Amino acid sequence: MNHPVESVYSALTSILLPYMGEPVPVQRNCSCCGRAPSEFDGVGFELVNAYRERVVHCRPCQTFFVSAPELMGVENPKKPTTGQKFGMWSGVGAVINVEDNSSVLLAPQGVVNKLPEHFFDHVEVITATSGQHLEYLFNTELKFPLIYIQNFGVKTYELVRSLRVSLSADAIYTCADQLLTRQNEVLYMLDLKKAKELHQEIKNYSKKEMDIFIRTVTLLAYSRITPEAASNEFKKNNLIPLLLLLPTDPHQRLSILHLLKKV
DNA sequence: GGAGGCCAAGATCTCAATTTCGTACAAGAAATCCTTTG
Ligand SMILES: [Zn+2]
Repeated sequence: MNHPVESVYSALTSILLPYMGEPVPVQRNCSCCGRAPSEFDGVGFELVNAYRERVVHCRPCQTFFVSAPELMGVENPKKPTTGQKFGMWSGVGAVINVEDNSSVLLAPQGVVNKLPEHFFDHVEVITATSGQHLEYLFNTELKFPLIYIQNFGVKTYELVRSLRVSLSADAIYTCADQLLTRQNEVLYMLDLKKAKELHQEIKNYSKKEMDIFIRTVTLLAYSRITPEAASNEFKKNNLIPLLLLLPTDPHQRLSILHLLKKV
């Protein structure tokens, strides 16, 4: 019940409620999310994947493998009878407001074209490419707690095991279909608050000074310029407060810079 | 007739550019020095 996949299912993937059929009583944990059957009420959906493996998917997890062409359009014309699947979308993200239980889908223009009219009635979709997810997140007033999926991808198991509720703008957890180990959440953690304050205070600096700051910090985070050189560049360009507002972590620096150069 | 395998197709996009070690030293003894000188 109170797990990350359940919220995204209720808010976003409940649109294909008609297109699964009834569950089946199961006696083994859902291989996709991995949690225990005790929170499935003893029911589950059996399935066999493209690799011929018997896998049990619970109610909110099985929705990532449902074929609903009459709702989700056709994903590949070579196979008309299998429409877009939530677990197979690559480049498509979403933002799910758990407390409101609503969802907004960030799909590129191609996917939006492939989606039928009936899809938009249940889920509001805004055309945005993979790089434009950050633009929507920055510009639009997010409502927390929320689940921000960045790349539905094709590795549905890793996607569901990477879902994490973003309790506030200080730490928005991106779910990019890559298994969110404790080693790599720095690459999937976005601090919209720090990026927002840095963007607010960057207005005081020239465009040339901006380019200089971004390039210097990027090179430093990639160890392509010595720290003394970067310090000289910051001091000569009066970029000290900007560095003071940057995280010490170089990967977070790169992430927030990537966000900055998108907005 | 079902059940393995081989292939094609699926959304657009991520940023960064590198150049050559260290310089000069030398103690009290069996030794062979020796063999003297002759
Ligand atoms: Zn599950």
